[PDB]
Amino acid sequence: ARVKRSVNAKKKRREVLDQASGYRGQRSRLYRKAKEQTLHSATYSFRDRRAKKGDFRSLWIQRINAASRAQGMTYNRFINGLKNAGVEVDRKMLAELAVSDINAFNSLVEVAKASQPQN
Amino acid sequence: MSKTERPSRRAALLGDRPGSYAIARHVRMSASKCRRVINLVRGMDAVDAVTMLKFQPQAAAEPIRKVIASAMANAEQTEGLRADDLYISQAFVDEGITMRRIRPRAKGSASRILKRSAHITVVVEPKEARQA
Amino acid sequence: TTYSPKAGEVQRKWYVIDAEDIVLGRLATTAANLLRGKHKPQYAPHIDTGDFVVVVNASKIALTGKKATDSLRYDHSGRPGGLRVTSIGEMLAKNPRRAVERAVWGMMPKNKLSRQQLKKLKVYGGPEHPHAAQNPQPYEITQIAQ
Amino acid sequence: AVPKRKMSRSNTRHRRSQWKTVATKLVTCANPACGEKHLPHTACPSCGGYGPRGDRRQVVEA
Amino acid sequence: HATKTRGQVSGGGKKPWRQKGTGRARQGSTRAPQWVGGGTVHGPQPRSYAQRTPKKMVGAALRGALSDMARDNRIFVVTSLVDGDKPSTKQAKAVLSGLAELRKVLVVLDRSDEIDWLSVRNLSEVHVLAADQLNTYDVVNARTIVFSQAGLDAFVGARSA
RNA sequence: GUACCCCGGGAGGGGAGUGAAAGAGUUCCUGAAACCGGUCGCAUGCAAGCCGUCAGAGCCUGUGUGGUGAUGGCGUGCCUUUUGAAGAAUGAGCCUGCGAGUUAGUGAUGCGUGGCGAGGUUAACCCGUGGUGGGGGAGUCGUAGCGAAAGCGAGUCCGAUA
RNA sequence: GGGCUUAAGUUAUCCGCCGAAGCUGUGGCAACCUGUGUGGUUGGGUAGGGGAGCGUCGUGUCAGUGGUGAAGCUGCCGGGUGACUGUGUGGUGGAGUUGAUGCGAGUGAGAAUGCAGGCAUGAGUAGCGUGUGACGGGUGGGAAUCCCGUCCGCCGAUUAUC
Ligand SMILES: [Mg+2]
Ligand SMILES: [Mg+2]
Ligand SMILES: [Mg+2]
Ligand SMILES: [Mg+2]
Ligand SMILES: [Mg+2]
Ligand SMILES: [Mg+2]
Ligand SMILES: [Mg+2]
Ligand SMILES: [Mg+2]
Ligand SMILES: [Mg+2]
Ligand SMILES: [Mg+2]
Ligand SMILES: [Mg+2]
Ligand SMILES: [Mg+2]
Ligand SMILES: [Mg+2]
Ligand SMILES: [Mg+2]
Ligand SMILES: [Mg+2]
Ligand SMILES: [Mg+2]
Ligand SMILES: [Mg+2]
Ligand SMILES: [Mg+2]
Ligand SMILES: [Mg+2]
Ligand SMILES: [Mg+2]
Ligand SMILES: [Mg+2]
Ligand SMILES: [Mg+2]
Ligand SMILES: [Mg+2]
Ligand SMILES: [Mg+2]
Ligand SMILES: [Mg+2]
Ligand SMILES: [Mg+2]
Ligand SMILES: [Mg+2]
Ligand SMILES: [Mg+2]
Ligand SMILES: [Mg+2]
Ligand SMILES: [Mg+2]
Ligand SMILES: [Mg+2]
Ligand SMILES: [Mg+2]
Ligand SMILES: [Mg+2]
Ligand SMILES: [Zn+2]
Repeated sequence: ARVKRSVNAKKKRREVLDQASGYRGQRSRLYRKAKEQTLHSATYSFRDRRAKKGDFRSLWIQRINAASRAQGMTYNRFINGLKNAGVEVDRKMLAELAVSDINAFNSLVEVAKASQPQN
Repeated sequence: MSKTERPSRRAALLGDRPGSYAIARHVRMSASKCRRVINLVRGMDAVDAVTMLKFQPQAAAEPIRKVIASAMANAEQTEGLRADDLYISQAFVDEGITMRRIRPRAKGSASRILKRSAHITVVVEPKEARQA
Repeated sequence: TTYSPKAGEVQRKWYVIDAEDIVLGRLATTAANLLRGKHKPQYAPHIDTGDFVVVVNASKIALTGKKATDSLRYDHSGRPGGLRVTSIGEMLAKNPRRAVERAVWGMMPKNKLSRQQLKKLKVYGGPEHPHAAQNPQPYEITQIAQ
Repeated sequence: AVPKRKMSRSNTRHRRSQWKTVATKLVTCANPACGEKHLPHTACPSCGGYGPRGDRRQVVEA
Repeated sequence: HATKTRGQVSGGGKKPWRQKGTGRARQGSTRAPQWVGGGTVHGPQPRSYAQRTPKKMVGAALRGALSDMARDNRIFVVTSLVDGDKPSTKQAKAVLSGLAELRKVLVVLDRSDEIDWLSVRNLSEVHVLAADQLNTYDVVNARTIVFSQAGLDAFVGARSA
């Protein structure tokens, strides 16, 4: 029962070389280099899937800060005022408002202002 | 399989467009040295190409010229086109069989010598197809 | 999907800051913020959404302490013994544009886009600028309370 | 010395593409009865002649 | 099934080259298993696969195999399958107590049922056995068992209570 | 096993013929990868890059999915061996093929599972020239241990029938 | 790092915010324990232990299947938690092979300065092995390098002859 390796062996090679189908140089042509690069790509993508939450939250916070500073309020005071007012709209929707519906955002800024400690 | 139009060189080089082609296979010259002349000859009018290759100093100018002439002759026989209204639409060089040889070096060593070959393909079409 | 600006979607404005008696650091922070569009809700780090900043009276920039002589700016040509040093006071008197541009560049991300956005900072040591065709509007450096 | 690493395809092609020639230019024979291409400042291969249309001379009996 | 180890391959006695100084990997023979044409490491060598199954297990398995199709009513007993000389046609007609498919004909001895054996020999859907050679594989393989009267007598007399 | 015609000194090719198929044309079944190129789409000549990953405009295509991808963030190869290696420690130019825990014991010792069970099981060998089936209990393990042993025995040994 | 004393420095105090794969929210998967209708706890991992599987080849049986096109190769569109995969859909190919359940392995490679073959990199790069050739004509598809001739040069205790 002598078995030849090729039929079983080429499957993972085809898979890896398909996953490396935009890489530059040896990384898209040779199975060993493509395998190393796919190891790195998997590590990178797992890490960036977790870092995406923080990245998008940072972008939302920056946009909310910019839109609330045009109304004379800092981001920290705006967030504290929305917390005190009870309006639980998250930073994703707050940034969506700050871009698309700036009048609704300014009304929310007024709501946050009226709900500050003022002390 | 049981499908029509088995693949052919004409269908891949011309594909129902008027024109013709020629291939010189196993030319005992390296593919790079043939390409140095083929890059000059590609896209040119065929008669201008053969007259220029008559004067090109390179050794690969004599093979390629012949190929072009053969292509022109083919177009003058299967299509009725004249030589003066043909242009070299496509031109490329592929590698042929490379013979292995040994050159004896110093201190009992032998270095490897590769005798390379080339296949030269030239496809000619009427000049009216240059912009179409 | 979070909003992303499209190429030339966000309009870029022209501003003129009067740097008379304005601290170099305050002016540089404000200019870097304006150049990168950090004051806009449509901000994007990868798309240039910033404005054009003109700074006049760049020779009258205020420096505290002994900075006009003791605060040094260095350059090196790369060949040995090729270091030159000047003071920020002499830079402001001689090449105010270079001084303001160095201060601003130190305050931006080290990028290709930042090198493109620094080209929007026009600096003049005198009170006048040649950009009246672009109608720069006055900008006042101000702080928001609390 | 000896190459430390295999040259990349980009760099190899960058250098190799500059190994190229130029096309020979060629000029029409001034002889009306020849009209064949030859090299500039060179006698015509087809008629062996040289000179302007007015004053031709034979350089090669070929 | 046999293979050659590195010691059984032709040649390979001498060291291919020096241990040090050549710039090549260390090799001790040309027939080392990583060489093309070298020895095989753990390839097959001749062996026997017969197992020392206890007798009680073999007998019980044959019993259960027979009972499975005694309860399925696929066991038939006949006096014979043929009269006189040896026809395959006649006992082919006779074995149509069921469909001629995966049948097993249990006859007695090599001589007491010479005619029946030679008749059923060529049916290719009939496996013919002597009663003393009843085994589990041929019974589990069969869809019907047709005993001859004397074949059943021999089997029952050989093994029983 | 390619008559004949065309370009060519030939090689080679183009028509044509044979053949079911010639891109089955003698380098002849199938014809992978490395590697070498022609064509088309996008990007690319102010830029610092383990070459990816996430965010993302634009263009092409739209076979409304796919190609490319300016630009922003994050990001120091693989293996071995080390307290510790991206390491300027080892090995590897690349691809294809091959290349390392196997087999034999009526071996030792466990476990799972099946048969039989105070019993279990055969070895050589014999019969089946029809095999994987049947016989063969010689031996062997369990059935009582303790003691150097004679021996005694649910006891035995050191001991004084302690 | 820019820049900072007009603190963006030290210090005391107060009010907010940012910030991890931590915790919470929501949607899947898995191990163990537990009452056995709540659920609870748990699931980073080298050496290493245990458990369960993917793929390759041969093979008993059953059901098949294949020139109305098997294997193998190569695309596209899909699927699973993984090894992987479709009984989707083409192309090439031209004679085998699929599923269920068992049985046996020469059963999986990225590395051993591993073995064989093929092909890159260096690179159209180094070298082309002491030197003297020039011209006229011929041959030829093609001539610095072949033939003939004339000049000239070279060896001549040897570049001769045996
Ligand atoms: Mg988080
Ligand atoms: Mg020698
Ligand atoms: Mg370079
Ligand atoms: Mg030996
Ligand atoms: Mg030895
Ligand atoms: Mg052998
Ligand atoms: Mg014929
Ligand atoms: Mg084919
Ligand atoms: Mg072939
Ligand atoms: Mg550019
Ligand atoms: Mg840097
Ligand atoms: Mg360790
Ligand atoms: Mg150490
Ligand atoms: Mg290293
Ligand atoms: Mg290194
Ligand atoms: Mg070592
Ligand atoms: Mg090395
Ligand atoms: Mg957690
Ligand atoms: Mg774990
Ligand atoms: Mg482990
Ligand atoms: Mg059929
Ligand atoms: Mg097979
Ligand atoms: Mg199976
Ligand atoms: Mg193996
Ligand atoms: Mg391999
Ligand atoms: Mg290797
Ligand atoms: Mg090369
Ligand atoms: Mg050169
Ligand atoms: Mg060089
Ligand atoms: Mg050189
Ligand atoms: Mg040289
Ligand atoms: Mg002579
Ligand atoms: Mg002399
Ligand atoms: Zn002329």
